[PDB]
Amino acid sequence: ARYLGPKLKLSRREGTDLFLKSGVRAIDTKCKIEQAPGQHGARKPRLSDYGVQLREKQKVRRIYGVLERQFRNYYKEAARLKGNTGENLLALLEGRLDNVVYRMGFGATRAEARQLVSHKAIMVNGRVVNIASYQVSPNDVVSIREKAKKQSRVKAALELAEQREKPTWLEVDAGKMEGTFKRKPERSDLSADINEHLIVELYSK
Amino acid sequence: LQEKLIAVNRVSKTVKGGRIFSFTALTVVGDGNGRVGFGYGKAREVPAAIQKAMEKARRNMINVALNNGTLQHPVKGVHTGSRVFMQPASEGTGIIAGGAMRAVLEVAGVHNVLAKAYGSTNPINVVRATIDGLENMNSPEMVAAKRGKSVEEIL
Amino acid sequence: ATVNQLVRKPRARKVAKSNVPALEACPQKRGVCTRVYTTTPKKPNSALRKVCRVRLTNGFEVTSYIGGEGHNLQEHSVILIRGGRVKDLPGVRYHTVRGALDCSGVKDRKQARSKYGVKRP
Amino acid sequence: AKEDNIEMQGTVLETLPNTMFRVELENGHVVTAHISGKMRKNYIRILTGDKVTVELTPYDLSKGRIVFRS
Amino acid sequence: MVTIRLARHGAKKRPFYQVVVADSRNARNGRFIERVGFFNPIASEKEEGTRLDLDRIAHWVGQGATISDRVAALIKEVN
Amino acid sequence: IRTLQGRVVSDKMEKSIVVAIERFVKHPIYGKFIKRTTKLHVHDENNECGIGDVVEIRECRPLSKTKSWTLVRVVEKA
Amino acid sequence: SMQDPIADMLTRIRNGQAANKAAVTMPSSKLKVAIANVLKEEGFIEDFKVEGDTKPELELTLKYFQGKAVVESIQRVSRPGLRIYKRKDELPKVMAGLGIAVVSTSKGVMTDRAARQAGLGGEIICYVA
RNA sequence: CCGCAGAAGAAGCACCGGCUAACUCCGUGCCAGCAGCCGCGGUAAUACGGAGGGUGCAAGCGUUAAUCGGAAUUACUGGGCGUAAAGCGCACGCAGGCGGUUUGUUAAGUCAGAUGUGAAAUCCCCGGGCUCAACCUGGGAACUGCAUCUGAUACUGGCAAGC
RNA sequence: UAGCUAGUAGGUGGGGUAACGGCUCACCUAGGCGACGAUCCCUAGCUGGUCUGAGAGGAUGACCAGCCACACUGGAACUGAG
Ligand SMILES: [K+]
Ligand SMILES: [K+]
Ligand SMILES: [K+]
Ligand SMILES: [K+]
Ligand SMILES: [K+]
Ligand SMILES: [K+]
Ligand SMILES: [K+]
Ligand SMILES: [K+]
Ligand SMILES: [K+]
Ligand SMILES: [Mg+2]
Ligand SMILES: [Mg+2]
Ligand SMILES: [Mg+2]
Ligand SMILES: [Mg+2]
Ligand SMILES: [Mg+2]
Ligand SMILES: [Mg+2]
Ligand SMILES: [Mg+2]
Ligand SMILES: [Mg+2]
Ligand SMILES: [Mg+2]
Ligand SMILES: [Mg+2]
Ligand SMILES: [Mg+2]
Ligand SMILES: [Mg+2]
Ligand SMILES: [Mg+2]
Ligand SMILES: [Mg+2]
Ligand SMILES: [Mg+2]
Repeated sequence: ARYLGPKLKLSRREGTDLFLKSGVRAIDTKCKIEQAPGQHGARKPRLSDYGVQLREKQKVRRIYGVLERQFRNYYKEAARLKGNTGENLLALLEGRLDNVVYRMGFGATRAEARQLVSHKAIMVNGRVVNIASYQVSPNDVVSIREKAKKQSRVKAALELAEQREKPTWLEVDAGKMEGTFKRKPERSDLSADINEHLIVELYSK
Repeated sequence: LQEKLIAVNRVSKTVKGGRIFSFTALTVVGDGNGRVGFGYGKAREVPAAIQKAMEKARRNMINVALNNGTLQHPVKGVHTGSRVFMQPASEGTGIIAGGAMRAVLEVAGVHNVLAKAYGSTNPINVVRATIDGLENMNSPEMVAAKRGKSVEEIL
Repeated sequence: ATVNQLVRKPRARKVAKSNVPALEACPQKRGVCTRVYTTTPKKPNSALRKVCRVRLTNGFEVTSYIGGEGHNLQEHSVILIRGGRVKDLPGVRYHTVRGALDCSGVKDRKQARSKYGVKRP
Repeated sequence: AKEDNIEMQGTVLETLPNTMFRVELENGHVVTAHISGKMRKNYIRILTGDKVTVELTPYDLSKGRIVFRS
Repeated sequence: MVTIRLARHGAKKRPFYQVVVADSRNARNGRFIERVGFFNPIASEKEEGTRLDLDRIAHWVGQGATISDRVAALIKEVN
Repeated sequence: IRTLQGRVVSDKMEKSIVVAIERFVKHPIYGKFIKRTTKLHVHDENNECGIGDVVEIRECRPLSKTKSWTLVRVVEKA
Repeated sequence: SMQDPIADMLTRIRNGQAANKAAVTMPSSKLKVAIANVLKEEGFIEDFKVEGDTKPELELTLKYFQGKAVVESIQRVSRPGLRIYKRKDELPKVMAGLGIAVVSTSKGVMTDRAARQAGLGGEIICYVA
């Protein structure tokens, strides 16, 4: 119900930084990012069209930290919602509270953000929410609880998020330790490395 | 140009000694903006067969009138036993096509399409039927031209 | 067919039978082994494949494959059969479920244990 | 790791279609034996009267594999 | 006779009542003549917990329909 | 008010006629417009209708086992 | 025997276009002339004329554009063995509205576009593209 | 809801020859066995059995059964019949299906509008409520239908007169 | 499964029912149904819906709701607004 195994193995299999470590240290310094995991990982075999589709799907899942059943449901919703399914899918994932908590810079990773949420340290509009998959809406104020404002990991996580590219669709306050989910992110606001149409095709099988 | 290998088939001719094996290679190429061509190469080795196919594909490229990364109207293509159907789709549909048709439509620069392949799904004949489909497609402007009307009167 | 011919006699759908009739649309059936023996497979393959003739509760006498290395079944063993053709044995349309009723699990199996009825070491 | 066979000598009493044989063994039991793969591949012919080694199984004592012909 | 009463819907421990006109002999959640409102007993602070079509209730009372005790109380609180 | 028009196909019963009402219906599957016939036993008090006549009929109460339609008028004599 | 004069007219146009004929001629009828009028005004034929009195004959002047025939396809839809009628909301768009469907409405034979704007359904005579 | 204590009490199942995401070693030697199909195993087996590694799912995971799909493989949408399965040996002909051309008429088919009905639930849309979700729920849309009334009259049918 | 039907089909009169009616009876007429599939045989509760499907279809009718039927098996009535 969560992936609790080694993180960099996942990054190595996708062949990209999935941001599953804090990013105080470079990913190449902690692992061989170029090399896929295991004995036969130095080999780079030719990947099928299905394999390209799969590995794109698993990349997005592994970033956000979503198991297949819940991800398939996010796809069904995106297909249902009007407009571009691919863009809708990425919007839903970005909506998730664990993600939003991470992007604001309260958790160092999405897993640390997920723990904060799960451990009743986050409030949405003044009310405690401990569900990682909780969809945050525009004009919602995510905040740290007064008990959790002293947590040393939260102080550290803010300093990391200062290094990263700041989300334009959020607006955080570091002293308050609250932020406003201003709007839903556009497709332009998210990274161009994701080929979401491969996921759309994968599920259209 | 974008280039894609569709199929590689090992073929055989019997001689007095035994069997001379050789390799065929169906490829397609396109600009991803209306132009697409297929090529079929034969050689004693696979890499030579591919390169021959690519060179033939580059020189036998048709033109297709696309409407912003999709078709103008529903089209039916036929070749040999292959019968294909394609129709326009809205943005974010993706290429809903099977195997050989997808390769053609990808490199041709059709992002959104709904397709089905009836009858034989032999890659060689499917690719021809697909490209037969796309070439016989008509834009509003050329329909208006032949009918002696404006685009507004037609549409 | 002309429209008028279809009006007079519509398209008859083909009545596709079961490959596993002795189950009678049940996921398993219990039976009693009337014989337990070996049989040689069809042309390309060679082995002495372990099988049993099984009298089911519903009264169908069928042949069932006993998968895995080694088995404890004898005449008058009570077993559970599932569906599953064995390609290289004529008439063998059913597998015996291992680790159910009198049929033991396979000894010293470590992979696909759930297919051969073997507890986790 | 596999279970063990019972080797036993016998005489081929008749040949049957497709490399099948009746073989009366040492103990006097007649088994319907079939040729081994190695003997098939190497084209070792078996005939009525030939003395054969037969690998039997405890799962079935009416069947065997002819592994050697002497 | 014809009665105006609550059919219980909603979920376990979260009842939502449909205010229905029905032949009294029918099961509570069964055949009814007309729905004329709803009562949500666990409604939130700024949610319409009760709505009745008082005109349609009045019509049916006019035709000699009885009102259950709980609906009578709901008609009072609305008024 | 509500009437069917159809053709008399029997007159052999006392005070009773069989009347065929032809309908033209689109076939559900195949889309071809077919001719369908409803036969009704109809009450004919005076025994005026003969075979071939076109008659207007209306629905009434049961008059016999099979009769629940009565003659309005003869539209066309045969 | 001859049982579909309209299918015949369409076949004459189709066959005539395939054989690069300048014109095609056939026995006339009011309905043929009605369809001819739709073809002309939509610009699938150049012109038409009826000649004769007892046995009138309809001539159609076929169009060609850059050598190629303007009538790409021409299909009989409603036919004697299976009549096809459509309500205004289910009038067929041919070639995503680049072609025409010729529709017999109660206000005369017209295109599916004109039948939609009039707000009528009717019998679908033929597709033209 | 609050407090307390301590990572503490909480990970498995299938799979890795191709289809199909994932490969090596050892054992075995057409044996034992695998298998959905194609197939694999007769000494260096990525296909058997074990191991290491990997992939997929995850409080589940596999297997079996069953239905639809893919199957345009009963084809109305949407298939065929010289040689692949498929033109009756040939004709005549009743029922039936289909019907050249013009006018008038009718208004059955057809088309348009309206009215009544098409239970609620369900499905769909926009909202609301349970921390989220499932779930519950407000309103709408939909229920492609049936009947009736009023119109339209090109086409098809009826009727009449013609050619 | 190609023929089926004598209260059978209709009429008249009497009786009967809350009520129309071969519902029943007597008499009269000889009809009535059927290749637009009667009759016979086999299977089956029906529907809203449900599953699948791009759709058209196909399969299905557990739960929930409407309708029907049955209450050990075969008959029968009594009481009652039912
Ligand atoms: K969408
Ligand atoms: K073999
Ligand atoms: K067809
Ligand atoms: K007319
Ligand atoms: K009777
Ligand atoms: K009587
Ligand atoms: K149904
Ligand atoms: K009974
Ligand atoms: K009483
Ligand atoms: Mg779960
Ligand atoms: Mg009756
Ligand atoms: Mg080895
Ligand atoms: Mg089908
Ligand atoms: Mg065929
Ligand atoms: Mg032949
Ligand atoms: Mg033949
Ligand atoms: Mg002949
Ligand atoms: Mg005519
Ligand atoms: Mg009408
Ligand atoms: Mg409803
Ligand atoms: Mg007329
Ligand atoms: Mg039953
Ligand atoms: Mg389909
Ligand atoms: Mg009484």
